[PDB]
Amino acid sequence: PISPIETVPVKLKPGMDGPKVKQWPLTEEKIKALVEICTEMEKEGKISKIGPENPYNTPVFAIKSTKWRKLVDFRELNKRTQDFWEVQLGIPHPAGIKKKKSVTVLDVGDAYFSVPLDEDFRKYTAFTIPSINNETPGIRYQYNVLPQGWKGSPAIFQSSMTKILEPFRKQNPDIVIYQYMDDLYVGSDLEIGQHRTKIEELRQHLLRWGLTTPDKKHQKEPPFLWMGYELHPDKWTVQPIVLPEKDSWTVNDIQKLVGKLNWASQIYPGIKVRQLCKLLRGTKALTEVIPLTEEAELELAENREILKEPVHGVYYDPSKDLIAEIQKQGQGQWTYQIYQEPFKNLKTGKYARMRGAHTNDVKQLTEAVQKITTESIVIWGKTPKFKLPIQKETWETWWTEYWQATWIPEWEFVNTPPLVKLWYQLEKEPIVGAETFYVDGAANRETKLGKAGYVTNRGRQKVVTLTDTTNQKTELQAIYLALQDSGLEVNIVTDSQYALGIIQAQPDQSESELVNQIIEQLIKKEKVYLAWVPAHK
Amino acid sequence: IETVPVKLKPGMDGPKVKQWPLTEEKIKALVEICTEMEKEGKISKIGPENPYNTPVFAIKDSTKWRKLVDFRELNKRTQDFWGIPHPAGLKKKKSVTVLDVGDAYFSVPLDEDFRKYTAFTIPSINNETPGIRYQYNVLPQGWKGSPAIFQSSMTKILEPFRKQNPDIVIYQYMDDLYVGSDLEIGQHRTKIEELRQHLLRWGLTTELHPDKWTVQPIVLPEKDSWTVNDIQKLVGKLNWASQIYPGIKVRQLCKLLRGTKALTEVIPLTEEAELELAENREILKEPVHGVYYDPSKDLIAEIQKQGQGQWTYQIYQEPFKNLKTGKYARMRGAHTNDVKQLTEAVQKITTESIVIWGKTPKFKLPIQKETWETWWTEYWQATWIPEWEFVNTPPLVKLWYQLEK
Ligand SMILES: CCC(=O)NS(=O)(=O)c1ccc(NC(=O)COc2ccc(Cl)cc2C(=O)c2cc(Cl)cc(C#N)c2)c(C)c1
Repeated sequence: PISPIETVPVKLKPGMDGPKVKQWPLTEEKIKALVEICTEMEKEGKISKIGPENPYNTPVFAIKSTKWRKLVDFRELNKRTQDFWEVQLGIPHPAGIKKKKSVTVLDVGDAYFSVPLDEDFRKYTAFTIPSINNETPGIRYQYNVLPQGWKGSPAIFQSSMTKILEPFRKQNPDIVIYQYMDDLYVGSDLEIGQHRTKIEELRQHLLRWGLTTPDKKHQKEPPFLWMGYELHPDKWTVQPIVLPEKDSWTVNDIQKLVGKLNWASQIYPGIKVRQLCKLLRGTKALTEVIPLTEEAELELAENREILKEPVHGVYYDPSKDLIAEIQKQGQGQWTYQIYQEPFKNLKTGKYARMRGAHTNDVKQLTEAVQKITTESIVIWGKTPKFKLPIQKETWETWWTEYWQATWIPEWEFVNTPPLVKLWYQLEKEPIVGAETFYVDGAANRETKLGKAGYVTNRGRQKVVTLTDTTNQKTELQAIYLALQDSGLEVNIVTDSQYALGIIQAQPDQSESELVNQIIEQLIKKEKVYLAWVPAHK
Repeated sequence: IETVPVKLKPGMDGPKVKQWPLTEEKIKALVEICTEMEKEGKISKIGPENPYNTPVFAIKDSTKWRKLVDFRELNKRTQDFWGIPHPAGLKKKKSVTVLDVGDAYFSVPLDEDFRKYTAFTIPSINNETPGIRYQYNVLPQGWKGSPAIFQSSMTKILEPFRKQNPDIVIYQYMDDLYVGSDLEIGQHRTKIEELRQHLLRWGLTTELHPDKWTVQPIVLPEKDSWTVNDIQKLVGKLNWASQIYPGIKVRQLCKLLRGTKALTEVIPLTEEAELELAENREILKEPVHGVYYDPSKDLIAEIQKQGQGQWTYQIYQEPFKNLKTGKYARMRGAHTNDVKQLTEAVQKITTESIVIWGKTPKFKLPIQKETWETWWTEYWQATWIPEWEFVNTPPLVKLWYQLEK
């Protein structure tokens, strides 16, 4: 049952020594039950009774099958053990799996215990079974195999598994074998009887190296319930999500509900959480009870219906095109679907409102395209052909003259409104015939009062005093007044370094209420020229 | 041969850089290349007890693929070996050619104790499978420790061609060889084959003109008539240039901006303004005095996107004290790809720093980290990789440099 597998040389961190924590005394029941277990493990050759020598020790507990089960707390040993190669944390996504005629899932039962431990490291895992009467030595043992709960086990087991499969893979190039934790998902396009024959081959090749396994009956059958999905042979779906139903909701209830709903937004279209989120305002405690408003009730009622919709996915065919289409659902919010053929989605998603100090729709679209691209390369090792809701000229007009390097892989236009456009464009030259506003702003950053105003060539002037304001705000408010009091065409002279920023970027969305006001006003004008000039005399 | 012990710098641990995702085609090429190297004993597979890692990727020329390892982190953590100096002549030559000699390294064993630090990972698609781990048994390409440890062997193999050609100069950096002469193109090129065939004789391989890299002059605009707007824009740039040249004045021009005149109105330049504009032009005819290169300082390279495919840049150590400045233009077939143009500029500029000072500068790139990291490899071709950071170009610096001649 143990394996002929070579052991992996393991070491303790630089400097420190093995653990030496004392054994937490236990009742006579829990002891006798441990003796039972540890005696059987000695039979299997998993642990070895030791003596005096070993200075180290780790606590052993007893928990409850309705019987007793051994538990060893390696927290300490672990923090003294070397670092291993990170076990992968990426989970395959069904949208990137290739459909197979047959699939057999095999889980390596007693994974860990079935692999030998580095002989030079065993002494560090010594533990002691107490005794009813104290003062009596107690049973001493150490591990001959990968301990369950020890820092190195997952990595060492995975590595072993990999080494054992390399030969089989080389002999069966057409067969695909997924490795995930201690689970193998095996698939082929062979005829069912052949497949079943090759599987039994694999099973016996594993048994050969000590890894036991599930045969045909004591197993798992499709659809497979894996990581929240339901995989069928012709497609996949997501396990239905259930939203509780109560007459009394606490703050915690609302936060969990909001979370599940937020997640469900990737898959389902019209999921909304606005009115439900409004419920958290000024909350004083997790257990606090917040009555639901009408809106929140309607919102919730509407979401329950949406979640009862049959959303299904399809698997990947490496012979057809990979295509992604994007939509602007709202300012800063995008939805996308990646597919191979019309209406058969491989996957869908949604990027929440990416707000900030200032950007423009064309920019955000760019970032959505890059996130989807990084995502596509991970899933399918390939970049999709994009279908973007933006005129080729808008793109060419933006990127052409943007101060930042930017790019979109091979794409195509698709007139599926609303389209992404440039909301306004500063003139490249002063406007002949349009009034010229000379604006300035300054204020006591200490008193937070101060003022900003303008004076034009046509004689128009004004000044406003601002209570509780700032420097950049007076500059900006200055520009704001000019835009407000001027006609459909204007020239504006400012010494503000910030406006200079607006010239180089020309944003359309922002955190600042002021900038927003300015943007609204800039979009209104038919022509606007903004000029910057050094400040001092 | 034998292996010379090698250590990291005091208190430094080994690199643990995450491997970025790769396209199916690059993975297949890397699997092919690595299965071959493994067969020849250059690299071996490794166990989970090795936690280190350096990222790897695949670049081109036409048919086959070349493997590129980014040992930038390992290099920093790698001890110092104070390689050869820097021939002040190489930069003064007339024509230099670059040769890839990374193959030379595969013949020398790497100290077994150091091997683990060179671990790398070939990723899989969709997480279907754990990566394929390897480490080097021999001097790897791209690690600063290789050229150094092979120095004694390289001098020994270059001596004959060197004694033969007292004039020509050879300078080594990483995996490349920079050879320069004053000869005639024809004799130059054919004189390279002579060297290559000599290298071929051991195992190594199977146009730059330094006398043109000259700091560029900033020329001010010239106009028949000057509008208020015209004068404001001229005054803004001069105001900035003053940070470089203190003698620039704007009092006279600025006096022409009193009042509240329409931006389009024409203003007559007084005689004073005339002179002031002339003194400033005179000052600008030459690079500012006093700039010299300091070897105890980092070299810095900044780039601004001018538009229409043009890219300006400056190399310096201290602000406003440029060692070199230039303009790189978009070339045939990039008319829709900023990324490809920036990568071409970085390499071209990094190459220049190597020839002149024997080191690579630290770059300030006007692009977003995500955009850069997702595509820079698609167009890289150097055996080396410079250091870099992402910035937000100030509107003025840009405006002033597009004023170049
Ligand atoms: C009644 C007909 C029938 O069900 N036929 S079948 O042999 O059972 C069969 C054949 C293929 C498939 N699946 C596919 O075509 C596409 O899926 C796959 C394609 C190749 C491989 Cl190796 C596994 C799967 C999985 O279904 C799978 C993947 C992962 Cl990461 C975990 C689990 C997990 N856990 C299962 C299924 C679900 C069942």
